[PDB]
Amino acid sequence: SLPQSEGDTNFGDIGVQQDKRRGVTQMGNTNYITEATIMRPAEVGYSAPYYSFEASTQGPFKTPIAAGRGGAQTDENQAADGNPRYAFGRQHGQKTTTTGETPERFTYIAHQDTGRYPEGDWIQNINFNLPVTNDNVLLPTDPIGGKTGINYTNIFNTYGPLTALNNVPPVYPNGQIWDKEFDTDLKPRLHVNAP
Amino acid sequence: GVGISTGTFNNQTEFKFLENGWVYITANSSRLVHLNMPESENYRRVVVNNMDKTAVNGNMALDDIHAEIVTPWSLVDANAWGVWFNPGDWQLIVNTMSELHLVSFEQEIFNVVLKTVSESATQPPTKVYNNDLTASLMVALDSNNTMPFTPAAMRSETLGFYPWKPTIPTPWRYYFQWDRTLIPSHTGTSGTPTNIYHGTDPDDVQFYTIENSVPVHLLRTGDEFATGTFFFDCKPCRLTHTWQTNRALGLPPFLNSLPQSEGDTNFGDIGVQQDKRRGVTQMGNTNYITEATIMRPAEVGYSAPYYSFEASTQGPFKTPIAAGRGGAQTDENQAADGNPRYAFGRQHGQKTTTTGETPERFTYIAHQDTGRYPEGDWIQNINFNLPVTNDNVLLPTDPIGGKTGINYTNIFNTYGPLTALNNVPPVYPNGQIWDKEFDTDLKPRLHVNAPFVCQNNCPGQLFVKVAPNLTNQYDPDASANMSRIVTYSDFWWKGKLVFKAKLRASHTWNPIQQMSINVDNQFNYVPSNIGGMKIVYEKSQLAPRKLY
Amino acid sequence: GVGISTGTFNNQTEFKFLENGWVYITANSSRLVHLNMPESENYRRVVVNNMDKTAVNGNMALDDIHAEIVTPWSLVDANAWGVWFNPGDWQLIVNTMSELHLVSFEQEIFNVVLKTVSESATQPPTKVYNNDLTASLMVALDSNNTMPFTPAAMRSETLGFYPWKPTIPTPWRYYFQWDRTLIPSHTGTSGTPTNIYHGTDPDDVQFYTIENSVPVHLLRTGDEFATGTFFFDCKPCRLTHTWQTNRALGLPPFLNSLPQSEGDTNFGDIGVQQDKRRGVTQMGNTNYITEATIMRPAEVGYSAPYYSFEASTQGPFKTPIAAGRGGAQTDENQAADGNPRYAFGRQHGQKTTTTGETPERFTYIAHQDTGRYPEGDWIQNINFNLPVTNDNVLLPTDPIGGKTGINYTNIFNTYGPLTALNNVPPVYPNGQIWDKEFDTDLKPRLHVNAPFVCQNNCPGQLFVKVAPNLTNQYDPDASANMSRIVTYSDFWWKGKLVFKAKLRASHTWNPIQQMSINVDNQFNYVPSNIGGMKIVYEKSQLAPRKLY
Amino acid sequence: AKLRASHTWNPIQQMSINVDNQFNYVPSNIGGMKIVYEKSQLAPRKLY
Amino acid sequence: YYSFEASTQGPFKTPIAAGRGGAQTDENQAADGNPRYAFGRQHGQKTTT
Amino acid sequence: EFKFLENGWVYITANSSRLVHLNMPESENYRRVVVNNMDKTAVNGNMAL
Ligand SMILES: [Ca+2]
Ligand SMILES: [Ca+2]
Ligand SMILES: [Ca+2]
Repeated sequence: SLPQSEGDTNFGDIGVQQDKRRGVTQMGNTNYITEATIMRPAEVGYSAPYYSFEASTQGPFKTPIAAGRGGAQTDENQAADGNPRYAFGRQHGQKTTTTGETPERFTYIAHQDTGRYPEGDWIQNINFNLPVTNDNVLLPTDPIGGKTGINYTNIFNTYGPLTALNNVPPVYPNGQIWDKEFDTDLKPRLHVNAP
Repeated sequence: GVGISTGTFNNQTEFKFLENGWVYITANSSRLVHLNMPESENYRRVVVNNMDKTAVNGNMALDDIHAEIVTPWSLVDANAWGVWFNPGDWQLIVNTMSELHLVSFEQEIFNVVLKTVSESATQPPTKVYNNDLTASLMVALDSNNTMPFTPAAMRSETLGFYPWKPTIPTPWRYYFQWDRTLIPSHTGTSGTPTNIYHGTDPDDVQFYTIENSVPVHLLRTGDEFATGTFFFDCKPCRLTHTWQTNRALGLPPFLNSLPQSEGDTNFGDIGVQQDKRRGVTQMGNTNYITEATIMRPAEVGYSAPYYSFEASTQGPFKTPIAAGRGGAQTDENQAADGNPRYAFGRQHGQKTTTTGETPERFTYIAHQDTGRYPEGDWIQNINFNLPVTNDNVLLPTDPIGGKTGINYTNIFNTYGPLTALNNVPPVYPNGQIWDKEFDTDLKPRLHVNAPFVCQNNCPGQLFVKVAPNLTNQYDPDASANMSRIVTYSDFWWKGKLVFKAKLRASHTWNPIQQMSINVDNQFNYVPSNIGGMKIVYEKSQLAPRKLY
Repeated sequence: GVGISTGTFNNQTEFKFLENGWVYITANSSRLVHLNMPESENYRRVVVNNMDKTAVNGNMALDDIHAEIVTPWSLVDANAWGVWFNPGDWQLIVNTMSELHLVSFEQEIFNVVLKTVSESATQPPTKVYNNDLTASLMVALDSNNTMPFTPAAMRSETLGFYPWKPTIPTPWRYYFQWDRTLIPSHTGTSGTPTNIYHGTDPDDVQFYTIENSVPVHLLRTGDEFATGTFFFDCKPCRLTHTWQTNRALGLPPFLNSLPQSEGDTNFGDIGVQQDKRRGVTQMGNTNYITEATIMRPAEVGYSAPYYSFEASTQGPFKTPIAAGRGGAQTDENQAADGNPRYAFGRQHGQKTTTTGETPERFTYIAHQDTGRYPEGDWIQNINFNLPVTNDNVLLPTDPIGGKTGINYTNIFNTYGPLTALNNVPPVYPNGQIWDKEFDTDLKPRLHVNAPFVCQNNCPGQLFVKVAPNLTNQYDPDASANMSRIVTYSDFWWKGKLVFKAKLRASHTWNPIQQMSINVDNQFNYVPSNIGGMKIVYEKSQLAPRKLY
Repeated sequence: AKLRASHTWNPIQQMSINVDNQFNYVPSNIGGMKIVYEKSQLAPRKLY
Repeated sequence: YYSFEASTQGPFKTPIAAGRGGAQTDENQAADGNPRYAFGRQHGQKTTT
Repeated sequence: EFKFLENGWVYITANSSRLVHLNMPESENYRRVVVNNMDKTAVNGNMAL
């Protein structure tokens, strides 16, 4: 069913009951073929725990994120995607005739959409059965560990054998250009500081 | 050239046995395709918005909104196993070969025909079909792959599966960028969540046209189009399955006590206190060497969150799983392993003499044991100390987030540097055969939709369309869409797909599993008294192989 | 040959990067053209006389009378930017290249088709279109340019601008000598001025016929017509703009006093009495060296009379202006600079789904500053003596001839041996590309309608027409026009236009202007949900360059 | 590096000076400079 | 850590590939998965035991 | 400098030169120094600092 009147408010329509469609799905116990349900080759981007500090022999440190920008800019969650922030001054970009020791800074937001919008996630019981019942859904709104400010998305990780992502983009003019590689037996697939 | 054929119909499968147990398999397939003129000659930018469904709290998963560009072209897709092999060939391959290689592909179009419909509006009124020997069929072959890749198998819109039944192509259309936000909720949820379609981001707009990017060929009745041969560059696909799980790797414990009476109820016995055994373990604070505790080289398979939907710039989507079948079939958890389900009909497997729009379907369960049985998992405090106390165990029975229906296994992930898994197995006949690879800097280790992923370039798509057949009165300056003579085309399609396989040999004293006809399935491979056919799905990797 | 194609549809734009930053741009464009038989098979000598409009004193400018010869032939014209490039290509050229060269051109006609209309006058009554495999399309290519040059872009009757929308040619007709007199007047004017059409002068009569001066080709369905390649001989066109006016040429005055506080409101100061400075001036009777007084090498741009109509043998006509845009856009005086205005529709840019006969239009404003701002001019007595006294200044505010609405700037002209100006810039997509040169002894230094003027010969025009399809009864001796079978033709047109351009490099610390899509224009480059298209005009010379 | 070519009917995103940013690429009357950050990957490409 | 997963033939421990992050006195050998070796007489244990 | 070669391949050469100013070291020896801002982290909830 196609639109007969100009205007992006005049929508088209698939025109076939969701449970009577044809196609492939990775949900063996239902007949619903939805745009959120139908099968896709693999997965673009991944979910990582945010504002996570891990510890080892010399103290705590933040857990790095390699992510694009999945989410309409106005909305985002720069923590979830790990956007870099740069502080500098006088000799590297800040207005030359400025005074005082307060640096200049900016948070770089990439164009590539390989990020995530946590508030959009959710997990549900395999019986499916919609509309889902409160007891069969874990929302980025339900508390974890009793804490009112902690999600599951907060410690969630969806990296796996089907994960596809892109390298980091150049950042003019404060970005580093090249970088030495770690001398470990197994190397990282990328670095977050230089392309 | 109106009066002579330009081709030969061929639907034979040839097996060429070479030296060293290597087989050359040539799959010829040809079909009669029927094509109607486009409803419109323009490209349309259309948005779908079923907010009525998702406006009901707890229906997030039924989200269908997206934007697409509707083109006046049709896609001729033959990427599905059923197009090339019949159940007879599949049995020969699956029971005999041990691995399969995808070599080359090529298609051709011949004996084109264009008729015109004359509406003898009178008496009944009648219709008349006449040949239009000057009309043209338009053919475009996107060899550089400029256009977006849209594999019809995904929506079961591939070429039919019967050499003697005419078929058709599918209208071509592709995705167009849009920005969408949908906040999750459940039945109890109060108020209205947030369900917004923001629109389109300028930096992501890509409007593609076949006219501007591909050379179009005009074929008349005496014309014919051929493609050269295309050689694939993919990894071989194995037709064998592994059965060992972490529990069956290595040297079993020596039994100091053996059974003296036949009967699988008369057990043997290791005969050594669990805390006085020798061997290696990765649990530094205990002396228990158990079959669940002893060390294994690495890990077969992994745990992933199930019925997990993640969100990004254009709405939510399910988190894919690449898993075998760990768990006695009767028990399983197809959600946990992500078994695929296929819905299709009449032209691709569903009983031909059926009626109604309800499709046919099945959930494919693999033979390889690389899956998980969640209800079997559990986590415990490092002090160990058995029997474990309720406060030192997290069971797939204890609730998370207060929710009574959510586990930890539900959001659990055990993928890491020690993870070993296998690729996806073929799925006859509804499966897709090959797939293009993502153009990202870091690629996936596999795809869940097809066994063969083109490392180089995949074969470009073939688009076909009926050129406009105008009447005496046409006016370029006319908002209201013009008039054309009703025209349609019929042409024969022919393709050749070549694989290369390797013959198997016996290695165990016992027989192996094999596909076979029998009293029960017998009638799923023959026509009915009315001529009704159907193509039941089969499995590809019967036949074990060691893992370690 | 009725059953096979004679061509390939191609509408790809190819960019071939050669050594030294030189690009080879090949523009392929092809279209489906629809053609109807002529209303008449004879040449008509027709006169147009709208004396009813000009009979009203003060309407001189609405004069439409002329004489033309109406021919039974049609003109296939493709001389307009929109025919060859889409907005995507134009952005690449305009943002990257620094100059453009016109190299060669060639066309072809293939897959000709001739149908016949059968009037099934009954019931509805119905119509029937049948192929007439023996009918012929007539093709004439005026290679020696015997015929008058009539560029269809002038009246927006060029080939359409969309690869997927069928198009049409325009009926051909040309001017025929006539003598006309029209005396100017205004509303107050008493009596009737003098509005006469004297007729035709014998020494200027030129009746042209295609049959007598060009070889005509007869094409049937299996036929095809091709042109050789034609190589242009024109000057290169620059894709850059100058911004310096006489006021920004040379060494600025040294400032003895500089600003000590940031802010463009904190000015610097030359610091030297205006009558005690050093430098050169062209005002022998004063010692004032001002920025408006100091000498400059020559003069950029010139002043011309505006809304000036001159008259000769066949009536009045506007006086052309070749000028840039001198004057902050908000202020301007588009009359003074002669900005062009373009009206067109549906087939050449106006929204495709629009209705009604009102065209779409725009006034092109160039980037180059070679224009004038009249209100800024003034003339003064040589004694100088400031502040100038009212009796020694003529302002664009003092009336001339007693008229309160007429200036001196209005009839002013400052063109001379020191005048420097630039050629006209491309205008996408409605602009004409090339133009034939006047065959006078002394040529113009430029044309205001196209950037490329053929110095040698331009490519001759291509005329097409449906040969007469007679019925059983035809009588040569019949005043009343005979009878023909209703016949029409449809054929594919294909052309290739090759340019040669040069890639730009950065030279200033700051970024330059560039064409870009954005939230606001985004939807002017994509189809609507109904399939409506439109092609918005763009500018060609963004990117400055020094003048001196 | 490798030069790009057009492939879609519509224009693509491009960096450009304008009334608003104009003065971030020029000195002040006092000679003050600054270097504002820019983005590098404007211009889409298909993923699949 | 101290995670047992299950499949077709019963539960099994989830392996860890890790060094020793943490001042030895403190550690969490479970978290890093340090291996433990038990043997005797013929492979290291005091021969006269 | 931008050098356009055949096949749309560009050779970009970036020359950069600067005047560098250098003062003598405060000390001619190597020092092994420890930084300890326990005053900040001694406040519960400031781990990240
Ligand atoms: Ca984006
Ligand atoms: Ca098994
Ligand atoms: Ca300017």
